[PDB]
Amino acid sequence: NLAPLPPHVPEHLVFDFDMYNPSNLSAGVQEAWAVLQESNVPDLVWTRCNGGHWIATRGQLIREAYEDYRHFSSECPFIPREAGEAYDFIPTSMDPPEQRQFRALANQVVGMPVVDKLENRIQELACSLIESLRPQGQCNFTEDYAEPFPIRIFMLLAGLPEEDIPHLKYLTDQMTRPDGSMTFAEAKEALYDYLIPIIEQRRQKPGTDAISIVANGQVNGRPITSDEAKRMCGLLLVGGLDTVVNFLSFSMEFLAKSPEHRQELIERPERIPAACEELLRRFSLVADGRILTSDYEFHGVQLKKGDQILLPQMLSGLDERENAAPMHVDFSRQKVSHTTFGHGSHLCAGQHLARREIIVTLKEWLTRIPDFSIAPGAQIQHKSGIVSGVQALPLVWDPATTKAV
Ligand code: HEM
Ligand SMILES: CC1(C)[C@@H]2CC[C@@]1(C)C(=O)C2
Ligand SMILES: [K+]
Repeated sequence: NLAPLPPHVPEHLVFDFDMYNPSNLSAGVQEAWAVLQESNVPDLVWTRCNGGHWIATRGQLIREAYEDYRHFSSECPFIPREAGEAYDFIPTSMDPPEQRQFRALANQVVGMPVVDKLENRIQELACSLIESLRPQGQCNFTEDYAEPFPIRIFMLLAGLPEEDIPHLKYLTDQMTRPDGSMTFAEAKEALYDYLIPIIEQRRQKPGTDAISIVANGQVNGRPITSDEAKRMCGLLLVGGLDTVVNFLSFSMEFLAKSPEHRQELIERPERIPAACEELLRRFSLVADGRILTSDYEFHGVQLKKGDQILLPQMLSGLDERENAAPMHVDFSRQKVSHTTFGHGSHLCAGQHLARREIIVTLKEWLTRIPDFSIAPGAQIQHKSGIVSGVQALPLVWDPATTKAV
């Protein structure tokens, strides 16, 4: 379904990419998005899919647009417009200077100091999960580890009951990769309906959990409001439930298929943090955007006030102008350039948590299950959206070749 071309959009800039179902998805979702970087596609294009919006395809343009909040506002950051309009999460729906007091609170709850405190718990949950799985010689990685590991950590941090995960996880996914069963707004309001009473409970009798801390936070010489607390906690949930979860699967699918890269990390565990960064570049997975606050000419293209522009975080590290042989995974890549965690004032507040979760997974998995592969003949299917994902990841291994810790 192609929305008719706006008058200011030249025909030669039309490239009808569908971010929710790209044509070459079978090849892998990063491969599919990478068609935007083939020689036939201009650096900045208009797609008529999903209501009609711009797409920047190059690292340099993506970075520039993310720095320039004056022209490119976060107020409406999702495609389609209906989602972007309904999107009211804090701090990401705000531009500076208003954004700044809230970002600092968010940093306080999921930032590095909190990760440092959680190190042992992170280690423990990973080891316990992996030790439980090891004697099986098989798992569906997405549901047996990729989901429970970072989600149980977040749920613990947020002080929310684990029994609520299936319901909460379902709703989160409707905001990033919708079933078609709910609109973005329904899912958001459902999440909000869950949060509202808890936030009230924790303003009256605060705890030490992340939600108590947000709800009782100080921003700008005043306490956060109940509704502001609600909008920040909703975003923290989504970050906790639908980011690392998907990334781990892209990484493990790759490792399962490439024993040499596994052996590299097994024999040289000191290369794991470097590997994690390269994996973050190659299997980048997030794409949101901004909305034009005024008419603006950007790299020779006129944008009209109210135009939406998708600025795919995924695309920067896959840009050959940024990394030679971008689809090639090289753990000793001299300069790993990417914007997987974003760019400008909205750069991911949870990046340290993500990195810790990844590096711990890489270390403890390869230690206990050094040798594994994708199940015989099984076809790996990726899913595309605001955050991309892996639908299923069946793995098999000989437990004899596995090592108990
Ligand atoms: C590999 C994992 C992750 C990736 C790739 C990722 C990606 C991103 C990106 C691209 C942005 C900026 C979006 C924009 O500019 O519109 C962002 C922001 C944010 N992320 Fe992450 N994220 C990850 C993990 C997490 C985790 C685990 C949390 C923990 C709750 C989290 C919490 C947040 C928050 C609160 C923001 C908003 C910061 C602001 O608006 O100032 N993220 N993330
Ligand atoms: C784009 C994101 C990855 C970032 C954290 C969750 C997410 C979906 C957002 O709405 C902000
Ligand atoms: K909005």
